[PDB]
Amino acid sequence: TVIQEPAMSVSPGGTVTLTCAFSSGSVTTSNYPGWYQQTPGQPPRQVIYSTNSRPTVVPSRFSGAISGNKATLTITGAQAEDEADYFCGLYKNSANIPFGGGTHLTVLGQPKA
Amino acid sequence: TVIQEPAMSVSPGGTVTLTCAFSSGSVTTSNYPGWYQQTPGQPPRQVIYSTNSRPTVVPSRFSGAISGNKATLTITGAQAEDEADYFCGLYKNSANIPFGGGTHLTVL
Amino acid sequence: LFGAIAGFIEGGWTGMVDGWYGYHHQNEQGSGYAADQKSTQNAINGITNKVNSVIEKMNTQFTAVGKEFNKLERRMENLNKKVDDGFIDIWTYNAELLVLLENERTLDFHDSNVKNLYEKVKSQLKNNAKEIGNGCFEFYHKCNDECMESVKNGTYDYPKYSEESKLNREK
Amino acid sequence: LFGAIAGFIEGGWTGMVDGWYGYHHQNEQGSGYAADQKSTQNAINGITNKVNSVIEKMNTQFTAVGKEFNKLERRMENLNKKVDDGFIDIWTYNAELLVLLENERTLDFHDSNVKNLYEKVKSQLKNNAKEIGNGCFEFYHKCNDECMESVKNGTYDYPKYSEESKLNREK
Amino acid sequence: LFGAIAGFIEGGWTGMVDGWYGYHHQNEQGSGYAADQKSTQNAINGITNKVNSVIEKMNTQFTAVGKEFNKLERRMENLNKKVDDGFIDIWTYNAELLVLLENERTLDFHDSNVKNLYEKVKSQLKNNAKEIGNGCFEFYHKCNDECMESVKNGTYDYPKYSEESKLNREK
Amino acid sequence: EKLVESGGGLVQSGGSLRLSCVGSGFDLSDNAFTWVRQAPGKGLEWVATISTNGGSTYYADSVTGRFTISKDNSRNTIYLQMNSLRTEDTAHYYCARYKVCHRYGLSCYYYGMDRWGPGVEVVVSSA
Amino acid sequence: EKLVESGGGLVQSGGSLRLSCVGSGFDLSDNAFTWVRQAPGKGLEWVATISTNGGSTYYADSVTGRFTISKDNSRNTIYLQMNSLRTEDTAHYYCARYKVCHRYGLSCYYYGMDRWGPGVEVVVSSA
Amino acid sequence: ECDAKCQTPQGAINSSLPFQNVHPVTIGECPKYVRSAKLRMVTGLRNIP
Amino acid sequence: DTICIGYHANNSTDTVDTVLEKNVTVTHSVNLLEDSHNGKLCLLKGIAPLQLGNCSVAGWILGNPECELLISRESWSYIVEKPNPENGTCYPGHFADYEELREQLSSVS
Repeated sequence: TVIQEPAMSVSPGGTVTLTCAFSSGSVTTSNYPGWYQQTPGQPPRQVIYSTNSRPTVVPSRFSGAISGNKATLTITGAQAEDEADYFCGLYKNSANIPFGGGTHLTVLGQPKA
Repeated sequence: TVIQEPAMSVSPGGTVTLTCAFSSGSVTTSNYPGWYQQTPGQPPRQVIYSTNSRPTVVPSRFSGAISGNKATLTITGAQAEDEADYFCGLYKNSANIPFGGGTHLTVL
Repeated sequence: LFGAIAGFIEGGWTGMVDGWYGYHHQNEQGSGYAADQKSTQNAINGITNKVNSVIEKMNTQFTAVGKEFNKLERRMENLNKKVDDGFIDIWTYNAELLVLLENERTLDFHDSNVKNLYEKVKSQLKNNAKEIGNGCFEFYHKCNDECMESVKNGTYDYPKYSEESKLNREK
Repeated sequence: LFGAIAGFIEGGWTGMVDGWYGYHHQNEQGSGYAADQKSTQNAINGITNKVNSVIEKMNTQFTAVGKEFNKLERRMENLNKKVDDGFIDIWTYNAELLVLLENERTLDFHDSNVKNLYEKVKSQLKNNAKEIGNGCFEFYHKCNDECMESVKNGTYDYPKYSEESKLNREK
Repeated sequence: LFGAIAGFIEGGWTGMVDGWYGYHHQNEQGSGYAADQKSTQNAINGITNKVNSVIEKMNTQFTAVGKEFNKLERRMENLNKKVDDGFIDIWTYNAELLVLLENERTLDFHDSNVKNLYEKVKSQLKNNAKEIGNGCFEFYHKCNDECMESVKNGTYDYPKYSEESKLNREK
Repeated sequence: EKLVESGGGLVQSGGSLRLSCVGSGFDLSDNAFTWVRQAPGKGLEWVATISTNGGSTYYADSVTGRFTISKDNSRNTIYLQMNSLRTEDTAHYYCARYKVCHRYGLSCYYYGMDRWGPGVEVVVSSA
Repeated sequence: EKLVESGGGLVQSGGSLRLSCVGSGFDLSDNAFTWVRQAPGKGLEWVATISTNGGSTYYADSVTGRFTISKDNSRNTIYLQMNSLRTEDTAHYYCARYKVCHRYGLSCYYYGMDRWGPGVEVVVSSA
Repeated sequence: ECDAKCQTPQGAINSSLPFQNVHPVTIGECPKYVRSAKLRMVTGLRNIP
Repeated sequence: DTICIGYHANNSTDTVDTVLEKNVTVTHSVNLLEDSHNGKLCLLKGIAPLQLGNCSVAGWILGNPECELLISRESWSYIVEKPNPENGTCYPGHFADYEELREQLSSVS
């Protein structure tokens, strides 16, 4: 199964990384790690398809790569519109794409309490 | 089945040859012929392993060959301590190595 | 040649387009296709490896085929072409004779992939199903979508349907 | 290797001379041989195509192997002899290994043809006949020349002889 | 691919070290391994012949690769380099693809051997044994060491055990 | 190119629903589709998928035998007929379109889903 | 490097015996052993063999089901348990070690027996 | 202003493929020339619709 | 209730040759042979060729008067010429080791 981190935070203009790994294996380029962004009330959007390929519409702050047998999504200069849930979809020899639990990236705009 | 010669004799210092053959086939290097020497009251000793290979301890008088689709053991200069029964063990595709009847070399 | 393609399965299926090998089930609930993903992916990996082995195992070096010789050195020239043509001949005899063989091999490979797929389900259904020809089976009991999903997955649970199948078969 | 030739069919038949694969049948009317024309023709076509592929893929150009050099150019003679020796070595190795592999492929092809014939007749007869070895089937009923002609042709009519077979099988 | 190795027989046996293909019997007297010596020996002979054919078929002639040319003969340094590079490329490609294909052939050969052994024991036991999966059998009667030795040897003597097998099977 | 989902709501246990998704901006005859669900307090879970021509159909092992995904090309609609619903079926359902991949003449499921839908909240209960 | 045999003697018909061979000078863990008998007035006959690990065991067609050869690596011993003895089992028994060969990762028996033991005389008289 | 690996007297051969039949005379890392008109390797299976 | 095992077919008309049968229609194929070219000269190893225009190697290296439009080049991968150059050696004569010089000047660092 796919394991992600429950929640992470980043200050505006800061670079952050999100990880995606298998419970009992390694993630290679043949797993085609896709990254989907989901904001509340709106359809999920494919931020990344394949290891690093990015759609035109998606801003270029989002890049991805396989590092240490783990898929990674890097957001350099996180703006305020990148506060969403990020899901990692891997390919395992079937149309059944296993999804991660989800990572809630919180772009900090208030002092911590 | 392996067929040898019930008994043969040789005078001291004379060369002798012992033969070993299959009942219904030919003996080749793929059969890995082996020659064992059995003196009464003592364990048998592998005089020759493979067609011609010989252990270091074994005297140099013993030599092995394949001739006329038959395995042959030659003793050049048979001494009085070579008076034993000689057995031919061949390899037939399995762990069941067939043994010959045995040749009793009587040094006169 | 294993006798499964153009053998006891005469023709292919145009409706099953998302795989190379698959199942076609028919129930009271409904009929449908389902491509076998695992075997298709393994075959795709194998074919890709074969294509890449043929393509990327030819690494050459920077050479400049072509030389200039005047009238006074014809032997020189006649040697050069004897090299060039020679190399061409070898390659023209290898590549042409290479592809052919692998083509045959590939057409065997897919056949095996079908045949094993037919055998596996056989060993799963046993006497619970009857071979009706055309390389497929008719059940002696009532299989719902769960039964056929289990057959495709690889876990049929033979004992559970054994008694009803026996009752219906002994007729 | 498929296990038919030098397998569960140990020996060949000298009386069957008009084909490579065939049938031997025994009735009350009489015994006889009958070669399978379709499979034999397909095998002949494949073998002819393989031999033609090996032979007619070698298309060479008009060449004159052999040069003359004086003693003042020994490098020239040595280079020419290196070219000739390299071509001879490449061709000898390639041809010998290629024949070696194609012989095995052809023998496996014939074995596959025989095993497919056996499997076809086995699937056709089902439990109306029992396998006895040597690629032979003993019928559970009375097959005249029509029955075994239907078996050879490919249309056995299993139900028609079914019930009688059962009466003779549960004996 | 014949579907035996990594097919319906998932794993190998570390405890059977004196052969490639064997049997594992479990009785009231005890359990043990026994390698099939005949099939293993035939496979070893085939593999030895394959290796020897690859190795002992490169018959080369005495040559000296390497020539010295001054700056006034650059076309010939280039032609010599062309000949050398061409031969190196040909041999690299041929050797690599050759080993790549024979590896597949050897794996298929071992798979065929295992599959043929399984088919032989299956056809020998007929309906006196049940296919319990994992590519092996469970008897419907009590087999002592003589029965298993007979199965391995090749003479099972089915009608000796048919009646008790029928009694225990129709339960 | 947008997908709009509809047809879900509050249904009693053991009932049935028919979720529908309409795609505007493209043709369904050459794309493969899927229905995915997010349970409350859980991650995204695959539910069903349908191939490019509608011939092939795959279902999750938990909903097999009760869900039926179909395609109507004339209306440009994808239907998920859900029958014999249980309490575990409470979720937010998304209809997604697989990205076009072609491996050796076959349609793919490699790259994932490019166009998703807003989602429809389906809730069941026995109160 | 010598093998010493023991445990033989006079036994009644239908009885049992446990012949034992102890090897001094080597470890049995990497050697395959065998028991071979010589009948009075006949040649040597292979009785049983055990492989290097001990998993594989082979018996002659005449002594199958009645003989069991086992290995004890801790005590460096080779045991031949003979049961249901008959008058045809009277012989001089030898324990021998196969010469070490390795063909393609396997342990063969091509080269024959390199070390032998003096042997033990076993006699089975009905009366 | 391209960047090719092989050049022929009619144009460049941008090839990852192992064989070519454009021109025997070439400059650079180039596929081997063959006197063949069609060398297609089957990836799928037989078409029997 | 039946479950049937089959394989894949499509509308492809591609044909391949096989050692046993010729002209076998297959669902997909890959070309191992390139039959097309760019139709234009392009750089090799990142270094452009030295274009000579209407001149030859002899005329360019001797400095033919009508060979002045040539720009200075410090390195070229190869040389491009016209099948029959016309502005070569203006004064008639023999150029010794012309082919050797052409081979030496093919590429310079």
